Amino acid sequence: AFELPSLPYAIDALEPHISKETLEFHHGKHHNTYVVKLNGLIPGTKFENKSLEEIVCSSDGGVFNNAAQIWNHTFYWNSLSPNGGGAPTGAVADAINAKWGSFDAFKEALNDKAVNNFGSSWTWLVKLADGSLDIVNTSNAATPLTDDGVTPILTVDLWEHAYYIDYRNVRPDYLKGFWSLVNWEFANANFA
Amino acid sequence: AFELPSLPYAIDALEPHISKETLEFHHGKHHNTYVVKLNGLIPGTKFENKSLEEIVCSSDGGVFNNAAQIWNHTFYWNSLSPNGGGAPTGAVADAINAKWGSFDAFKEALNDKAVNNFGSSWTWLVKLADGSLDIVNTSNAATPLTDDGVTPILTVDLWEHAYYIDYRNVRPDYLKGFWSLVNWEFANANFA
Ligand SMILES: OC[C@H]1O[C@H](O[C@H]2O[C@H](CO)[C@@H](O)[C@H](O)[C@H]2O)[C@H](O)[C@@H](O)[C@@H]1O
Ligand SMILES: OC[C@H]1O[C@H](O[C@H]2O[C@H](CO)[C@@H](O)[C@H](O)[C@H]2O)[C@H](O)[C@@H](O)[C@@H]1O
Ligand SMILES: [Fe+3]
Ligand SMILES: [Fe+3]
Repeated sequence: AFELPSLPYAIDALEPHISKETLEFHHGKHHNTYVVKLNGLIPGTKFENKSLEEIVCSSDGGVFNNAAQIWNHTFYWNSLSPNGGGAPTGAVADAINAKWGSFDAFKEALNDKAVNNFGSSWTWLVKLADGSLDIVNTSNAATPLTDDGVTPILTVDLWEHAYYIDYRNVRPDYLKGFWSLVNWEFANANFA
Repeated sequence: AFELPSLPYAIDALEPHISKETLEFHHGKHHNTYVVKLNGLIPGTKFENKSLEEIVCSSDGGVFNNAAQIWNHTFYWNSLSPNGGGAPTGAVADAINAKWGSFDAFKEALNDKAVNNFGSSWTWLVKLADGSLDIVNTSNAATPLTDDGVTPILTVDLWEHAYYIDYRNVRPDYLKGFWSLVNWEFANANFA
């Protein structure tokens, strides 16, 4: 059966951007629930002995919602670090300048995509077939993991549980937090 | 320009089922924002002189998400009451018995529709063209108001901001509060 991965850092490590309480609900409860629900839908079925990724790339309805959500959250914990934040570095820093002209223009373009991402959703930094970086929004459990030629680089969870405890309704406050946490090492790893 | 309607009861009137703070943010901020946004989008478009309902029934993209959310939230506040809850009465009570056999079968049916309504969404009690009752789910800003010959009777908001402050991730606890606040008079007024 699938397991809930351990968080890549201590539960208070993202303070004060993301609270210890948010992490216990978000990772300990929400992410956990997608794991048990998936574990509850696959016994006996054809997805029974497939990896998480084979499942999200070949499933539907409830099996897809849960498997994609487990995958999205794991990627999300990885896009954050108590050692991240600030200016981008390496390959991704230059790729960002190539597409948007400057990091600041990129921040503004992602923030705009994120605040207007209606309902439960995800905003992704992705690498396209032509080697270039782009920003795409998915809704509910959808993920670019399933689009040919699109490689997920970083993600920001915009479902309301991702920030309500800490920022209530103001997404820009949450996004300011994200930027202080962005894991550029994870980004560069996915990009290369 | 559209206006945020007043809450139909005091900000603490739904306690201990839905808190003063949820009402302050849910009505005071979330609902308001849909109003400001919609007002921001109408000038220079055909929706220039239309009624809220005319817009939601003939709109698309952003004009629709904002207008429908205003309509939906107005409908939701009316669907609760410091004096609701408990058993259904009058015509609605009997139609529920006609369709589901018992109030309890109906309640279990709606809870199941609601807890499984994935992402931001609404679970609705509607009166169909053939006169009978049914339960339908909509996602994000969708609403039965646009379904021809389908009459909205009661709704429960399942976007996370509707309950996260008071119940975090557990929708069933939120649903317990909803059944303690159901406004059967509004349901009967809408059904009649
Ligand atoms: O896993 C159960 C089902 O989840 C989804 O359907 C629910 O959520 C939808 C909105 O996201 C509602 O419209 C629907 O009424 C709910 O049943 C999924 O779409 C289904 O395929 C799953 O079986
Ligand atoms: O009002 C702004 C737009 O809202 C919707 O589009 C946003 O939300 C979608 C998810 O619900 C995203 O996929 C999309 O990227 C966002 O722009 C609406 O569909 C648009 O028509 C509105 O213009
Ligand atoms: Fe999440
Ligand atoms: Fe709401």
